[PDB]
Amino acid sequence: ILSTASVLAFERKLDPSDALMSAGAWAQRDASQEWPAVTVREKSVRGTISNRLKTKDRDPAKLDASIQSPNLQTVDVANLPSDADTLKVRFTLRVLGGAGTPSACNDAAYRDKLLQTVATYVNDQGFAELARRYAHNLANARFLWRNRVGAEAVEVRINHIRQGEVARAWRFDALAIGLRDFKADAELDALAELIASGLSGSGHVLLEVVAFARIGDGQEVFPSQELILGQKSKTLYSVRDAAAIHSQKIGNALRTIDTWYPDEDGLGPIAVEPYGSVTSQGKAYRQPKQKLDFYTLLDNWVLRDEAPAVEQQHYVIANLIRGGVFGEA
Amino acid sequence: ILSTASVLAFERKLDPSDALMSAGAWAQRDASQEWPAVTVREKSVRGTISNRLKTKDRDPAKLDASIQSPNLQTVDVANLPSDADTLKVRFTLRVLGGAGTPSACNDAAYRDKLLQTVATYVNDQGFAELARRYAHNLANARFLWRNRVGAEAVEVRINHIRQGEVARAWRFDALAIGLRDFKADAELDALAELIASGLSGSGHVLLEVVAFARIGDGQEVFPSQELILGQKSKTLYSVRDAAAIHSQKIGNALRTIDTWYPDEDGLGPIAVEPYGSVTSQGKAYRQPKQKLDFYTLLDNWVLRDEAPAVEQQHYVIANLIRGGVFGE
Amino acid sequence: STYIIKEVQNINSDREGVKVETTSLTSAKRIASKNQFFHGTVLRIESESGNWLAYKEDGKRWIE
Amino acid sequence: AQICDEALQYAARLRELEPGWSATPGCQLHDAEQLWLDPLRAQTDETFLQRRLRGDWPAEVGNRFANWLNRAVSSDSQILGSPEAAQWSQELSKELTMFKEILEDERD
Repeated sequence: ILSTASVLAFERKLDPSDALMSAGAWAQRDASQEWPAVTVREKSVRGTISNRLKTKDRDPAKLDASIQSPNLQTVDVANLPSDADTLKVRFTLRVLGGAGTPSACNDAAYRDKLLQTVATYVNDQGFAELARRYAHNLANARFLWRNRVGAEAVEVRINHIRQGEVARAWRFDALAIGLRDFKADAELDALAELIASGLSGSGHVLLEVVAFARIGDGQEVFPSQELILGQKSKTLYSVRDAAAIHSQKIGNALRTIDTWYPDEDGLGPIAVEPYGSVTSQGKAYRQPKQKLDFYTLLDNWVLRDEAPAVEQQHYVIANLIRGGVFGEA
Repeated sequence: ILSTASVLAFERKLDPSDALMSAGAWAQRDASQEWPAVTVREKSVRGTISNRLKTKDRDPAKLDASIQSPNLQTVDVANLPSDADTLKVRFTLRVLGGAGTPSACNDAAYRDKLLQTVATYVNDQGFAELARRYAHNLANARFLWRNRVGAEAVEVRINHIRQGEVARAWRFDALAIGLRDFKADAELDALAELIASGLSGSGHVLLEVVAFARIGDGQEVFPSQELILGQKSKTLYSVRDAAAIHSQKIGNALRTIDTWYPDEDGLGPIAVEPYGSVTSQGKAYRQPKQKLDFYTLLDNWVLRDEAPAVEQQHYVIANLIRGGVFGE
Repeated sequence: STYIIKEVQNINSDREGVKVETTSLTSAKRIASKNQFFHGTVLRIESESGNWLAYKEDGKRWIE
Repeated sequence: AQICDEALQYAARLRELEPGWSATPGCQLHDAEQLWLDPLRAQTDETFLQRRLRGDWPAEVGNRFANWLNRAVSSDSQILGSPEAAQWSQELSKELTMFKEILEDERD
């Protein structure tokens, strides 16, 4: 029967580090060192009643009463230095490898079957497709959620550090590269090959990504808001008195490769997550009712050895690469 | 039938940045750069009790007691340098675009219907009306709340930054431009066209607004007070040892265009806000009992496809541009 | 009795919950167990306010 | 009444247990509280400590207590125009009057 092990875990791969931020002049972009970080600050904000009230209270007096006593609230905002028109973001990326290698498995038969299926898939076709998809996300600024929107010029520089020095540099353009379309390029192919090798375990791979986006003088950046609990209801993530973006928040966008979602109605690339859940869209594609579900596909391809379509196999390999907890009680 | 989404949010558009302030002489207006900044300072202010007495008038003996115990208080004030008669305010403005594009929606049908209605409205008539209204606010000094009152000469300069270089400059006069009346001008039309294009997504748009108001030597500016949260009852907002104005406080004045409120327009422009609330007036125009409410108008124009008057449609588009949280 | 039923991975979390409006706690507990939407989640029952009424781990019995 | 009673007992036990309190941080809103428990003038101190406290009556303690209770106990905005709000304000005023009167004789 080879029942799935009640306890299954897969260590995540492609785990990047924190992303520091700084400001500077687009001209000095060639020389970007010693730039002061953006420090978070607090500013008083006088709110109002913008919430949608129910139909129970329609008396106009109640509304005027609320305006008498305003709602005082404190928030945190981060703005570029007095004289700075370009924002800089620096984050590293590592490739561990052994995606299919399970971290912990209760039954040996299941682990052996999984390793066999993974080796078979790799032999039939390599991870070059996933590596190429990840290369586009790393090249473009898709990792940014709101900083990219409304940008004049975005320039990404992906370096390669092997022994601690700059081995091979790469420079791309996020704006020129299509957001919803993937195009082939010599540099993209080289990067995809390097990522595939690292994942296969041919050697250590470290890539330092640095992006420069033109926003404007004195503009306000949108860092990752922290969790709270005039009481401050908005806390911006800051490390070493410097603004930054969460590691998981970056790794989530970076893995927005999956584009075979059943909806196929203009949504475009969707982050690889079980059940195709989307917070912004509020809809979870690839529901369990359909055979395209990740759990159903893996269970079938393991117990019945039913190899699904190349698209489903790619999605399943992406999920295994991302890692997680599977099985049941 | 079609129901609304319990979670609806629209990212704000036309989001400006902080406004730095400096002091200089009208003669040196050309040398705008290198003007020193205004540093906030603290001063002891002693005052008596001027609060209105309670309903029960007390004996006069207690009143004299208060005088023997004055209330010591410390506040913060900002004054121009020893020799400076002109104040300068510099702030940038960006146009993101995609106002109608919803940031997040639970139901796809609702999002598609909203995008369809927005495209239909744009095809029928463009945002040129909203862009023209915003152009007047940017041209005039409406952004200043108290600094403008009692000014000799106010000169606004709205530049256009393209790929880092100044593309097109503009120079207007807030005093010459009517505060309660909107008049047409070639420059205003050009600015409105540029704003409409930016909002439509024809390209990046950055406008640096710099105002110079003649107040007087050693005058006292009125920056935005911060929350008290050193026995300081009044704290002035200051960044990098320089006074400034809140982003929202600037965007509210820059967005004080809506004038079709149900009232007879006895007052000046009112910023687009839900329930037409007004802090200074203490009242809320466009009460929910009427049908002109933003929520009611959008619900009708979405579920029943009832297109309201051009004025209501303009107000609804302005609200969507401003952005916010709707639904539940 | 309004009871808020919430689900979270670890007992320490802040996730919204459904209002059962049941007569007694035992009813809310039986309803949460019968309608449990996940295997490894930790059921957390709380009153209308922020006070935690009780919690139950995936592999453990109800606790208060 | 029980709230004012339990409150006065805390100040009484504090003054009856602590020999005194010197300068402390956060004196912006805590200045009125320090005047509730008044230690004796030190032998090595000056004569300007009691002189300034003698001509000053503790009147901010009542406001700080009223605001503290208002923030501690929750109320409804729509109920401000109801009959319950009137009795609540009347009770709070009656309690604040006796509370301020109790401290008025303390300095005097």
